[PDB]
Amino acid sequence: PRTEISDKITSELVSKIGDKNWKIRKEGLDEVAGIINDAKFIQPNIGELPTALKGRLNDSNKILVQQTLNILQQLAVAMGPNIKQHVKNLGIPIITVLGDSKNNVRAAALATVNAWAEQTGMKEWLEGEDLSEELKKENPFLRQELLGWLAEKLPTLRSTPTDLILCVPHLYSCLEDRNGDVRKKAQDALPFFMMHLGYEKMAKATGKLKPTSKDQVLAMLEKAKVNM
Repeated sequence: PRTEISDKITSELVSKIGDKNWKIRKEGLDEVAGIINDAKFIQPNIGELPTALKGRLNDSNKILVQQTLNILQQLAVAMGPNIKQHVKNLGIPIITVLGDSKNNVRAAALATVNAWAEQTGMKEWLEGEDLSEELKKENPFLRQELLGWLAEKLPTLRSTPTDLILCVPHLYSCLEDRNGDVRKKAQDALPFFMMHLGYEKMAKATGKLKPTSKDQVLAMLEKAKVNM
C-alpha cells in the first residue's frame, strides 16, 4: 500500500518549520520534501503537516513560499485523490497566493491548485463561500488569476457547481475593475458562468448593483447570451 508518514511529522520537525530563523524553516521544509519523494506514495494522515505548511504560505522569504508550493504539489501526486480531505483546510489557502505580487510565485500557486484539481476535481474548490471570499478581495493579481482559472475549469466540471452564484457579485465587480487584465478575464469568464447559471439568474443578480453598473453588466450579459 501507500506509506504512512504521519510518524515522520514530529514535534521537532513542526517546530523547525515554524522557527524564527529562515535557515531552520528551510531545513524543515527540505526534510519534508525528501520524506515525500522517498515514500513516493503516501496515506492521507500527514499529522500536523497541514498546519505547518499553511503557516509558510506567507513566509517573509519568498523562496520558502515557493518551496511550500512545491511540497503541496508533491503531496497531491503522492497522496492521490485522498488529498480531497485537505482541500478546505489547506487547499483554499493556496488560492490566496495567487495574489502574490511576484509573477513567478503566482505562477507556482496556479500550477499548485491545478495539480490538486487533477486529483480532486473542482467540486470542493467551488463549493460553499470559500472561493467567492477570495474573489471578493480587491487584489488585481488574485482576481486576474482566479478568473482565468474559472474560465478554463468551468466547461469541464463533472458536478454542477452548486454555489457558483456566490461568485457573481464579485465577477460583476471585476467587470469594472481598475485593472484591465481583470476586466478582460472577467469578460472571458462571463459566458462560462452563464452556461451554468443561465441568463435570467445572472440578470437578477444585477439588482444589487448601482444603476450605472447594472446597465453595463446587463449589456455584457446580452452579448454572452449569443453563445447560449
